[PDB]
Amino acid sequence: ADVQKQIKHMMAFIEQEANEKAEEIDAKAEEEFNIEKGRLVQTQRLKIMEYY
Amino acid sequence: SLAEIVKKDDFVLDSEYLVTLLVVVPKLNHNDWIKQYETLAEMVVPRSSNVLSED
Amino acid sequence: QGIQQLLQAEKRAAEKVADARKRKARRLKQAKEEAQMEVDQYRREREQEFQSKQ
Repeated sequence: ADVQKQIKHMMAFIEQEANEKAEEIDAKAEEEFNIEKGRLVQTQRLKIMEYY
Repeated sequence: SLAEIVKKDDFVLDSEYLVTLLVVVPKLNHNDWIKQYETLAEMVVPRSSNVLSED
Repeated sequence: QGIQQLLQAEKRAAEKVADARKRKARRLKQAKEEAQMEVDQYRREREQEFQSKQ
């Protein structure tokens, strides 16, 4: 039973990397997606205030 | 050199998560290595022990 | 066997990388069109400034 025990832990290590390689790129870029959008609202705000 | 013992089925391609290493074990400690090849380190393949060429 | 099945089990994580690009290709654009439809508040500001000008 020791052969299939180590072969079952290999799928656990594939999903353990999936907890980091599918969530860190979706958290760092999405927090940068708000930081790029929040500065984008201030870009057209001074453009709409200068016409006003 | 391994210019004549090469084989495409003897190594694992797409090495992003795997690696194939050419290990040499003596004839007297072959049975001692067969019971220890999977327990040398963590996350070792326990069924990929295949003697390609022997001396 | 084991060698052929481990390449298909890596292929399940290969689509986890394409889904990581799918989560940053739409969210960069679905929020940017929300950052371009925010000018309706600015068109509301130009309409409100045309009231005080009147």
